[PDB]
Amino acid sequence: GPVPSRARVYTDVNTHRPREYWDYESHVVEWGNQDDYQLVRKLGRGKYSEVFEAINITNNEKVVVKILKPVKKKKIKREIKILENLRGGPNIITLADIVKDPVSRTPALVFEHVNNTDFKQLYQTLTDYDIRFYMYEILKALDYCHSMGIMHRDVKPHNVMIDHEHRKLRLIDWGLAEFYHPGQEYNVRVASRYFKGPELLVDYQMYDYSLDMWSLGCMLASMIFRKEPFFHGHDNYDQLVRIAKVLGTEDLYDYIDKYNIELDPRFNDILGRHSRKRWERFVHSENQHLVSPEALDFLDKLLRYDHQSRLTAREAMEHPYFYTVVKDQAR
Ligand SMILES: CCC(=O)Nc1cc(Nc2cc(NC3CC3)n3ncc(C#N)c3n2)c(F)cc1N1CCC[C@H](NC)C1
Repeated sequence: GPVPSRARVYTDVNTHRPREYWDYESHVVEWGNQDDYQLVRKLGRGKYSEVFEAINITNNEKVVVKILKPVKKKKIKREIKILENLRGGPNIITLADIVKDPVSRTPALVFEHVNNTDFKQLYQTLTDYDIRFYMYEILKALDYCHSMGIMHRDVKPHNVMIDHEHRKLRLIDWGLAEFYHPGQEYNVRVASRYFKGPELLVDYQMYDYSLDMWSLGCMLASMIFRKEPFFHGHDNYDQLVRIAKVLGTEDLYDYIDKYNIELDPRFNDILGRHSRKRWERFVHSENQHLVSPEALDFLDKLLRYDHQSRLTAREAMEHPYFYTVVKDQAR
């Protein structure tokens, strides 16, 4: 079979907790009053939810309501517990309340409102410093949630809300997040395609927090190279090909070998043979002001096939790329 794997850090954190911390199916839900919230306007939809701006009529606070479509109650309980567990943590969205929508008898999660700048307009004006700053802020959230035994599993631009005016960032959408347990085999059908770690694409199920760091790598790549998304595959197979054409097939094959991964026979024809490319080839006059030796060192150490060898969020936070950010935060 496949070779087992444990997280390098925060390995046993959930084991040393009370059962109720991670055994979310046990979580009883205390419903708030649905009439405290009046829907203003629709903000977006998804396969499994519809998102609205609403006003909390009690205190006139703006709020964001995620009316869930029919999903497994298990997964509702799971998102709620994770949000409750993470409440107050750095750059983590606050779950303000939970109500039973009248026009669907469905659960609706009520969230803090972030006055978010649109990721099209923002990822164009971002200076080198801004990218470093906001990457540092994201890492605070990833390290915190990972230290609390949870993996987001859907890190990507659209799940990061940024109020540029107030230099304030919230990692949102915890609906795919899960508790890390050593030895557990997780679903690979998570995350969005351009952000899927190799482990997902080759069906290595015994993955961990390091998954989030791959996704962060993908984000960083696109920000510094001004290519959204950076690995732009047509499907899960081609996605791994896109990666392979950059990271090379040599390390991919070493990776499948190390963990004795059974590789879908599909892949055997389309992966081919590819050198690992030097990041300089993605550098052009238009983007160079964002690319630096530091940025490339940091990126290289996020984007690794072998999940065990990627930076941990805390290691990432210690990288030279953030030195000016860290000094400025202490002043
Ligand atoms: C809570 C909503 C969720 O988890 N995801 C989601 C959020 C938004 N919009 C915003 C927009 C703002 N502020 C801007 C108006 C000024 N804020 N502030 C806070 C929060 C939160 N949380 C949020 N969310 C969206 F437009 C689509 C989705 N999606 C799209 C992908 C699928 C997903 N559910 C599975 C729903």
